[PDB]
Amino acid sequence: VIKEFMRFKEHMEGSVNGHEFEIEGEGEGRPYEGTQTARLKVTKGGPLPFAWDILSPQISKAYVKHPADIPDYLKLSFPEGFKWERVMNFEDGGVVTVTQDSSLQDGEFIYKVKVRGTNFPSDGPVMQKKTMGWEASSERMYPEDGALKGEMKMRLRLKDGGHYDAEVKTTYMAKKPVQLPGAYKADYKLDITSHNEDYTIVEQYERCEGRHS
Ligand SMILES: [Cl-]
Repeated sequence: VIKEFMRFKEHMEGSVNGHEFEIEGEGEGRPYEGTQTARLKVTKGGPLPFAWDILSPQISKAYVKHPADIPDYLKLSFPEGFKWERVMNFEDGGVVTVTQDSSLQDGEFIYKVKVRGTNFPSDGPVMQKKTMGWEASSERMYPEDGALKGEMKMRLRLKDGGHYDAEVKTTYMAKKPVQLPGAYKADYKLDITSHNEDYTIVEQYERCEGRHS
């Protein structure tokens, strides 16, 4: 059911520091090569009053290149699919938590996402929009408690020139008990490839590849 080319559709709804929004997206990629692009639009509550960059990693692990000998748990979860839940703790006390459902219908991946951001300082780089995308990330993947966990430190580049840091923990759970992998790493790079002024229209590109640790 996972072809060498696959599209996806995404609906995200959320709030950050009280500001409500919805985003719709359509994307496409090559799941066995670890590569994907997407076009996204803010459909309600745009222009966003905070950094797009805190949303970009919430907006697709079906598209991770896996060697032969690492069970690709997330592809094997389809057509039913998988749920994930995440928390990002940012250095200045900001917090993002995400709940997500992924499935496959009519030959395309369907993503349904709920995002809540809170406690970001008003004078911070997130509410002031002073960020400049993510550095490459390596996610520590390991089985625990019948689910696949991931942990990562992410570094958001700052326009003034430093970095702004977040510690991340996610639980990924297939809807049927398909084969969990052993411990490994997933190397990411995510790039914003286009945005309009106010970031109500945004394109992204991501590559991700798994490897033994
Ligand atoms: Cl169908």
